[PDB]
Amino acid sequence: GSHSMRYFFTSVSRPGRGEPRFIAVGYVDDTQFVRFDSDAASQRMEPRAPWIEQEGPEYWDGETRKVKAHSQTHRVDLGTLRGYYNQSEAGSHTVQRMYGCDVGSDWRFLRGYHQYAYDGKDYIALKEDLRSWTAADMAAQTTKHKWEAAHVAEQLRAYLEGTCVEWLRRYLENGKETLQRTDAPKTHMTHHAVSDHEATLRCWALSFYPAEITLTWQRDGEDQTQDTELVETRPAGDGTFQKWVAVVVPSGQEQRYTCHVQHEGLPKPLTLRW
Amino acid sequence: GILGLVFTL
Amino acid sequence: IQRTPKIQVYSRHPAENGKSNFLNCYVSGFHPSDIEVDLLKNGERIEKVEHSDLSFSKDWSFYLLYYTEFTPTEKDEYACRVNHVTLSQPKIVKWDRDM
Repeated sequence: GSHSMRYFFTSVSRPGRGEPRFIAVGYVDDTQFVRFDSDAASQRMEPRAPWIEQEGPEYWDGETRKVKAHSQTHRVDLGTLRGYYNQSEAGSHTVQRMYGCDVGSDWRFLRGYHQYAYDGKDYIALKEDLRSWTAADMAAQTTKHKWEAAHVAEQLRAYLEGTCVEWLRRYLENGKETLQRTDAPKTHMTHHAVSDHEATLRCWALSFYPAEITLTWQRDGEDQTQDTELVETRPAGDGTFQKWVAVVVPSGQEQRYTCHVQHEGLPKPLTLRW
Repeated sequence: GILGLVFTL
Repeated sequence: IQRTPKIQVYSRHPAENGKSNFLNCYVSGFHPSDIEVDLLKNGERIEKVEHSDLSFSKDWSFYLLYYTEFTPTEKDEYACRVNHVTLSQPKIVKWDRDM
């Protein structure tokens, strides 16, 4: 069972008055644990999972100081990007940053990432080796030269392979009761008659954790994609996920169809029949 | 825990 | 860039008439982040609606979950109203207990 820790940062400029709207969120796998919102009253990195509330005032002061420096970096980046792209002060623009680390089943370093977008387009990303940069355009190429000269990749590689992994291992232990628990999908099938000759079979997966899952339909033991509809996995709002897959079938032939469920919480894939 | 070193673009 | 939101309206728990539950409106795949989301009860805006903290997927597009407590019934119609720069008119998606 692989694990990840990721942080997501969004800054949106507010033309006309004041500093950008800055939102930062932290995740361990599919569980949000921290947040910072510049529009909020506290002006603190805030807890969003019970297991992070175990952290003392030193943790919260440290995360708050760092997150505020992240907000100021993005405010400066929005100004810099506006100049690189020769844009006016009239429009609102967005900078997004995402970084973090993945650990494998051994809770040891597997992958590190640090990427940036401007107005929803790739700008600059640290490559898989954590040694080089992918600059999407000439504006990003200028940032790449600056960061190579200042040995940014090396300092990032140290956090990504080191610090990031140590925090994840700590969070995984402290939040064991939920973070290390897998919630297998609760499955069922619904049937809806469209007409006297056509029916819809819907296969539901509910209350599962992690969000990663596969729902497939088979007809007579063979994979069926034609006449199938699959919704995007969605949050239930209690920390679990939901998904469904439907197939349109000729009325009376429902028994040829089987729904197949794959999930980390299931030792063996599940088969459902009407 | 977040990155302690932020670099401008 | 301008990406239109995908919208799903659904309950947190299996819908049973007369039983306390949560109505959700999941908005995803949109850019920029500014969006107007309202949950409707019989075409009327529901007052106490909360939403998750702004986050984004690998492709940079945003997602948000808007939610409120509700008690489904046979008569009551529930829906989610979404407005975004990419939309000419607010988009209404009705809640369907089956979907």
